Amino acid sequence: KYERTYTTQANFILHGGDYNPDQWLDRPDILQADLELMKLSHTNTFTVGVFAWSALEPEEGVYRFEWLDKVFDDIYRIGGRVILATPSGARPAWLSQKYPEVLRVNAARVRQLHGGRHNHCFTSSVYREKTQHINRLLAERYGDHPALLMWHVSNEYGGECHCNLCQEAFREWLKKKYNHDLDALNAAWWTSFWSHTYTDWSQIESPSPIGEHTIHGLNLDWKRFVTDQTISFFENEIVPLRELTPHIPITTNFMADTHDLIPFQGLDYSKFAKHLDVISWDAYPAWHNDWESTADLAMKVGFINDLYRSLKQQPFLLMECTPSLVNWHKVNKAKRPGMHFLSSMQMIAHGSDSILYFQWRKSRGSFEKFHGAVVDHDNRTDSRVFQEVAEVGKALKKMSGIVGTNRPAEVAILYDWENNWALNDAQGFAAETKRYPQTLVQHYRPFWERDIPVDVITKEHDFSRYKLLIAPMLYLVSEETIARLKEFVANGGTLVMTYISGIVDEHDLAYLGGWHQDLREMFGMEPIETDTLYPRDRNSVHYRGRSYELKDYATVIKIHAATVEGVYEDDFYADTPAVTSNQYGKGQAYYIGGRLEDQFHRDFYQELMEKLDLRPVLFVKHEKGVSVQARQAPECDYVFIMNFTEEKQAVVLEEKVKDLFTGEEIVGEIMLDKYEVRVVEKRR
Amino acid sequence: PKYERTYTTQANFILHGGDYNPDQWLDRPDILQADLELMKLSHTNTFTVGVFAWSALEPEEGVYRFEWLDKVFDDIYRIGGRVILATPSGARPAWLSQKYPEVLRVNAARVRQLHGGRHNHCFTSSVYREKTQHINRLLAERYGDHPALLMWHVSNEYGGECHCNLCQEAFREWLKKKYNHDLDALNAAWWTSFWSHTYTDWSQIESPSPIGEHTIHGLNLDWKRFVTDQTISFFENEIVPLRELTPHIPITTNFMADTHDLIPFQGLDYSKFAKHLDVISWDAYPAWHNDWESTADLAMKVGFINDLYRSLKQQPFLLMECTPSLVNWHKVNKAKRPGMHFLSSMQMIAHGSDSILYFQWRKSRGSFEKFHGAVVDHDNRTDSRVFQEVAEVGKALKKMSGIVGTNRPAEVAILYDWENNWALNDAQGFAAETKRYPQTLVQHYRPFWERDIPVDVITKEHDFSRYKLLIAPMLYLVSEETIARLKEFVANGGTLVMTYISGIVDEHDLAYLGGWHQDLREMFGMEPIETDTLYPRDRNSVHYRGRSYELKDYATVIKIHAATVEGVYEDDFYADTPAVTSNQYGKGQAYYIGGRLEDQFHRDFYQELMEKLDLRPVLFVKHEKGVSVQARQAPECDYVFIMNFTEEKQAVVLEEKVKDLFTGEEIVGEIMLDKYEVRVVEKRR
Ligand SMILES: [Zn+2]
Ligand SMILES: [Zn+2]
Repeated sequence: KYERTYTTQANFILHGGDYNPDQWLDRPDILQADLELMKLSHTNTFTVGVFAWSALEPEEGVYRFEWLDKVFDDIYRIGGRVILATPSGARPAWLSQKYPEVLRVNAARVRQLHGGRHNHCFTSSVYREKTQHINRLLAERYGDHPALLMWHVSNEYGGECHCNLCQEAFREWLKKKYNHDLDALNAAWWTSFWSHTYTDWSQIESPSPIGEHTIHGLNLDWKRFVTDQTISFFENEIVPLRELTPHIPITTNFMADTHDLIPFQGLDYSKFAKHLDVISWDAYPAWHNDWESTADLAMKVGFINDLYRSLKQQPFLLMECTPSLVNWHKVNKAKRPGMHFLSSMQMIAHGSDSILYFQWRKSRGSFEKFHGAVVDHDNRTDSRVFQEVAEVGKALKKMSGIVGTNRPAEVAILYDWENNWALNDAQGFAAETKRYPQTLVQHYRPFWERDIPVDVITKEHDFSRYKLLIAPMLYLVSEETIARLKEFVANGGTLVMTYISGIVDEHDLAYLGGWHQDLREMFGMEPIETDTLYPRDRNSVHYRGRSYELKDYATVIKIHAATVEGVYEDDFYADTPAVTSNQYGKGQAYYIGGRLEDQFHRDFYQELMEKLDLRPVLFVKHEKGVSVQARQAPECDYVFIMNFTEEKQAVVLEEKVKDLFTGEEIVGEIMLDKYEVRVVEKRR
Repeated sequence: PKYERTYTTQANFILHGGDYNPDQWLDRPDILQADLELMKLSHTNTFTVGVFAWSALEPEEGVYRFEWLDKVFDDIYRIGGRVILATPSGARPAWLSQKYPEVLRVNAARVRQLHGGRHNHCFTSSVYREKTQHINRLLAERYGDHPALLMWHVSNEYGGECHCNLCQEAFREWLKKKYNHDLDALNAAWWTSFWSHTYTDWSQIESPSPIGEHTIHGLNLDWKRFVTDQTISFFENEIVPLRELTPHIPITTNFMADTHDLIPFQGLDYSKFAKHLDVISWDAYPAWHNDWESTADLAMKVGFINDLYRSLKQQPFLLMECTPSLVNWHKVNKAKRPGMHFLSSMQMIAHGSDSILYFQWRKSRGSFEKFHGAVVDHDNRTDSRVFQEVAEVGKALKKMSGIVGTNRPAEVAILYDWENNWALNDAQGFAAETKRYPQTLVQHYRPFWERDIPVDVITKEHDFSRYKLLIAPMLYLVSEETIARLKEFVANGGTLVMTYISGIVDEHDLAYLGGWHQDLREMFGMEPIETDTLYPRDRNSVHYRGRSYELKDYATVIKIHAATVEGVYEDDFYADTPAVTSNQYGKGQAYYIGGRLEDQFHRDFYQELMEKLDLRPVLFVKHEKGVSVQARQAPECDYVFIMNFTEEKQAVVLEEKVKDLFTGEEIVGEIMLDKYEVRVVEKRR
């Protein structure tokens, strides 16, 4: 099909980002300069009002919208658009002072004072009332303004409250979940252990470092409630948005948890996604760090992109990146010349219809005054950051055909938030080596190196759309999910699972009496022991004429109908099966019993690539470090050839294509400089 | 004026002794008797009494026990000694905490503390201000005219903060004064529009907190300033009766360094506190013989702090505390090796101290510091190596009374700023672990120490014009006013050196807008446009005077105007662009060093400045690295200390002849120094 699917009314790639004139109302000269600089930076879309509550309502019921009126008209006049934010991300001081109930109580049951941001009690009726009301005012005043493009609801939702109100909300939530049956809750959580059985709903409290933290069922269900109540707060926020502005798409900005760029762990975005119109996220890779290559980092970014793109199977919106550096890393090193362009192109390549920044103009003071922005304190255009921002903008202006385009994949990696939660909470294995999302990226690596399109999906997605489904460490899995995987393989799908998959149900309750019969039958084997190793421990697995290094985990395997593809070579399970395959119905299922070195995954997945005919959208010959990614329109392929190394790289096109920017025809060998990106069109 | 002596106390001798706590031994007249005899044998003469003696002075409220202290004053006087009398506010009795809980601190997390420890009173409480002032008054009434009384030791190691509602209100009143009750001004200064933090009533503003607001830099900064001010106010309150009843008695309080790298104490702005004291005094606990640096590097750090604290009031300072052996609270409590105590004491005198004072005289039998070093061990022996080396120091000091009150003018200044330290440390940016501001200053001190060139480490509260060479590294925060002073300084012939991450931010931690401040741009004939922050494994290099020098941590991209390019970067995207610049401005010169460069760079750079400006030691002595030569100057003569801070024999060469202050022997030419040996030498002017 390849039919374009737009997420906003914009038929151009958005460029710009967080704009905060509310910090400059006393500086009209700066405000005027902004418009001209926006034109010079080729930016067109600005996210306004994320923390402007005290600017909009300096005193309770006393409103000041005129500065905002003016910002709307001015941005419209230069041909810009506004992404309007609701301001719930930071309550005014007056509000905390008059309504203390909006201040959080943390898990150690300490009531917080006013300060910071993103930290309201998510249950408080007052904060729900106020936020919905100011949202209603905003939607009334600006809803049909021609500059408006999208709603940016709150900012970076996350965190928890453990106040009395929240305790009660949690009790009600549990009553709904377990159908008011305390026996069912007790059974699910296995509270007979350490005499924790609850005999009244009133007894149940959120987990705490000074209370109860030894009940996994309580811990998991608490995380679930935190997600549901967050989403509830959001719905309450958007009621006036849906009533008065049904024509305006709604998003909220997702995060990656620091360093490894893993999915945000504080909220189940797979559940949140269903409540949004378009997915948006905030990406802050620590480019040029000294513990990994540029390629590894880019590969991680690519993975997160494939995840947030896949949530709604439609273009996503990069809501935030820094055009230079951040303020809050251990080392706030700036992007090198070329790296900003490269990173931006990579966002487009994995499905983004925007390049948006935090921030437009560096705050003169306070916590993020040294966070990167388009415009430095010097107010110069004569700046490498500003110039490279302008170059990205000029490029995007030529890429409007890519807007709304999709990019189907034959390969999916299954990720599961609740599984991540339950696995991290589990007392077992080795705390420091569980590393679930990182492991997923290790299975992503061979496909990234081969430029094979991947979806990172959740159990909410249709499995059958794929030739290959990879589910590492699916430790927590429900019988429903199991049944769907069973169906997937039986109908012809290829399924790969690993060590520490299928241990536990959705209650974190161990599956009893051996492996679940469906898994045992699909895989033609079953795990009987997980061997957890110390850091210096090693094993190896011999596979296709090669011995591959094993660290961290091994699985003793009992064979039923399965073929043994590889074996362990040391320890008490030396020469026992380590890697298996099994024909099940029209499909196949592979078990990888140990954590093996990169080359193992290269060689193992190469076989499935050949067997299942997994190809890149457009083949490009290149060394490691060069990423080729594509987006597909009905009449053409758009292909990004990206040099994520600090060397020149020779690449080869086997087919003629057109440079998207210059029009130039191109085929054969070409040279990319360090961080160079070529964007090409190939006619279909 | 001409090198004239300036005496800080009535003593014409170098104080030797330290904290004396007979209040812990009142049931042991044998120990108190032995104390006096051993005081004679150790040649100690000055003792700090009463530092934690409140509970001994007022065992219950309104019930006093001064007789034991009377006998202490008389007894110490009898054997020819003096008393530094301390006020006891350093630790309140348990009855006081119990009856008046308002004196207990509320920490940053808003937890009320229980009674215990020390140094930890609420600095706002009217009750504690009144009780401490009153007992101070009883003390001055009773001992003020006693001949043994030498100096007041007000409280002990001031430090810490309180966040109780009393303190919140006092902070609010402080802020109203500072900003002229103008909430717009406060909100503008702190940039509170960011994250919707704008305050619409003074009652909303509270101190920063781990469970509240810790993301507003201006609030954090102003809170530290208020902590300093409120501490000083408490001090003034303490000393009211001391001024009334004993105006002729000098007042001090003991300062600290902050652990490991011996950096200036970070808890209080001493450049502000110094103005309130008659004399500066401080407590030195270097971790001698540690396994991570040479004895020479540590000694250099110590000398840096000495230069700082001497320079605060540009007069001799008083070493109030050091250990004659080991301490109790270090991760590794290693004792001084034989000779090291003598050496370190001499170093203290050489950089300006008119005292060698210990903590403590006699080891505590129990509690937290029962294993802290002291002159007298638990065995009460004079046979002790510690006792003997203390005695040797005493014997040496008795021959050194001519050094008392001598000063030591320097032609080189290093500018340090407490508020800059605060603001740079709190800032979100650069790299947390590599900012290392005070350490960096020590890096710039290093070549001058290695050349025995006298250095003042000054604050913006000082006359810049008195120096040839002013070194102000990483002056991230700086006011318009200080900038103007710098400008004048260079214009009238001053030579100024600044570095990366200097002049970024004003006194509100508000970023200077629109490029570098005009005055600085003009002065240096260049401007910084980008600060490159590097990862630990990252490296660069600067080519300068024909050599490559290694760069780590920070680089600065530089735009040239009138300035001469002296050195350039050699790698990364700013390769072959300027890293080191010089610029003539009016009668003076301004140098900018763009990157953080290895030791040898500073050696060569500053060597050139030393030749250029004719920077010399007071007396040249030829020696290898790790021998420190430092001097004090009298009208009639120079007193020169030649100190071997290495663990080996050391050949040293005097070109002019001098007289050994201990033996009278005239010496000249080569001299061998054994390990840790000091030579104290006199040269007639
Ligand atoms: Zn709550
Ligand atoms: Zn207080």
